[PDB]
Amino acid sequence: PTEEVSLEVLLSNGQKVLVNVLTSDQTEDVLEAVAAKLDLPDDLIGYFSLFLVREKEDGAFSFVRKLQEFELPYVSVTSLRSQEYKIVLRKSYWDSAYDDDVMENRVGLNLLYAQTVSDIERGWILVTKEQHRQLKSLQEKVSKKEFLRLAQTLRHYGYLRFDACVADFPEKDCPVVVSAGNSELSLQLRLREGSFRVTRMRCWRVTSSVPVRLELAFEYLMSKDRLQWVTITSPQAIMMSICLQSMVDELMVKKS
Amino acid sequence: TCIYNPLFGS
Repeated sequence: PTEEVSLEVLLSNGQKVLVNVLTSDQTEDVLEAVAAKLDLPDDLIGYFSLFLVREKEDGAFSFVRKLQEFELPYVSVTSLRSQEYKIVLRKSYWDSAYDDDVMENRVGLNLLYAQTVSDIERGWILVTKEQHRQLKSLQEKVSKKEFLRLAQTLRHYGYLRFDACVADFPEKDCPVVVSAGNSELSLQLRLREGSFRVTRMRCWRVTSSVPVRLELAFEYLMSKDRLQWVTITSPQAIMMSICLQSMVDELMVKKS
Repeated sequence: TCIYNPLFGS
């Protein structure tokens, strides 16, 4: 039934943004309401998305899914019957080149800055002692353009890190950290590392048990004429799949 | 079942 509600959307730094919407408002409607509330230009809306996440005790975010066009975010979150789930606004492109468009606007730039800062703070981005010194300086100095330009050069800038999970490559039940970005999946074995190029994935599938446990399996071209299925077991399997699809999509738009 | 990746092989 259509009725007006207040919705909390969090930014990357935990600042809360409250918007008035209808229960029957869809994802795009809510997104537009948030953007309106923040004074974000219309022409940047396509650069950001809303995500459903679970907040853990330590305040870190486990990404659950990107909200799709047909969804009703209020329903989406309330129907889960858990206060741990939050809607988050975050940049939704992969090529850091698009940062150029976003940084032309002050509010866009603030959003990108906030999420980059949080990415470093949560250890998603890997830096050296000197870089850490500089970064920590700009933070105080708040130039932000320069801060972002520096951040763009950092390892795994623009990547999404997932909660520790397991995979069956190279061995069964191996503990792994998965990260998605720059058209690949990075697997850190927490140390040896693997890179699974999206263009080398013939397909992927999200599976669930029955007599919970979610898996993402992709059929990977390991070498010439040799395909091998790789399976990652993770509660964020769907988010990983969404990311694979999203990266492929971005590649299609770019290719065209 | 498994959705084919349109970019696969290139």
